[PDB]
Amino acid sequence: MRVLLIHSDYIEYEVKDKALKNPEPISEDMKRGRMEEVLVAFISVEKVDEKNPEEVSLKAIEEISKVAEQVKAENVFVYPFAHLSSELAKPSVAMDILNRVYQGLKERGFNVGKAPFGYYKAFKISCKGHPLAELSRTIVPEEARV
Amino acid sequence: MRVLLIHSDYIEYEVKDKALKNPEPISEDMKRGRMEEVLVAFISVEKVDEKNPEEVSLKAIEEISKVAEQVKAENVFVYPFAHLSSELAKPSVAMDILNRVYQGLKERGFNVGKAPFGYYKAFKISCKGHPLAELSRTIVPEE
Ligand SMILES: NCC(=O)N[C@H]1[C@@H](O)[C@H](n2cnc3c(N)ncnc32)O[C@@H]1CO
Ligand SMILES: NCC(=O)N[C@H]1[C@@H](O)[C@H](n2cnc3c(N)ncnc32)O[C@@H]1CO
Repeated sequence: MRVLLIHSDYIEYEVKDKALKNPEPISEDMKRGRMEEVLVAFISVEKVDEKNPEEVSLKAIEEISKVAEQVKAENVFVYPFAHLSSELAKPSVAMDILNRVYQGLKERGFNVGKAPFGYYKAFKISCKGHPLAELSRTIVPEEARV
Repeated sequence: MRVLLIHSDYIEYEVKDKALKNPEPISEDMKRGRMEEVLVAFISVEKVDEKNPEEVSLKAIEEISKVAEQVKAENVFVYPFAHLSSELAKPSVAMDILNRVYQGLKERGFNVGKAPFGYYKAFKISCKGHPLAELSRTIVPEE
């Protein structure tokens, strides 16, 4: 898994075309979204991750929760972004993992938004440009699931 | 070299704190920028790249031009972004490659802009949400 964390003034998106044969079904309310004061997590689920979806999910939750706490962000936004890596996991695995991360972060008490998986989106972001405003992590499973 | 290409309505930046001991010397004018209708090229120069700075520059220039032509962008903005990779080049090498990338795209007739190197920067970008508007590439020498 590759994660790119952008501490932002806002994040907005507009659902445009479908980018997969199997996109996440979406409601009308999900076509557009916007969130202010927000740790935006751009995430590519990698092929390596398919080995243990739960381990990398847990690890992504912990890691992102920590950057949010040291930048004082109460809002986090999970943003599917296949473009952060070259050895990409299969959509279905990626969709699963992005949800566990998302739900994982909600369970921690944060205010979490998400953009729909499987679509091209217009997006706006405004990076704060602090030392801690731009961070990346590579998170891989250390051992296969049971 | 990792390259992330974002066809945007605009790109806008503001230099904040220095992120290296020796950041690229810049003018006051260079402290803020903006460019519109722009292919934005976020680039991380990687350690592997040090083996052939000219070869990697060349295929980066060619690759970025190709997308710029597909996307119909006349404006290209070169945006140094270390966080596209964890396996980075040394700053001196990173700047050499970025300079070549800049001048190579300037050579070809694009309206080319850059952000200052060695700094933390606040930035704004609006991605057009088109199929071709987000593209990434790994570009690595083969001596
Ligand atoms: N809006 C820019 C975009 O990235 N669109 C992506 C993601 O929404 C999603 N996607 C597919 N595979 C993956 C993956 N392995 N990891 C993360 N997302 C994925 O499917 C789209 C087409 O690849
Ligand atoms: N956006 C904010 C930022 O990334 N700031 C980075 C880059 O401008 C630059 N930098 C250093 N090394 C590299 C490299 N190998 N490739 C690209 N840029 C580099 O130095 C800053 C601190 O690492």
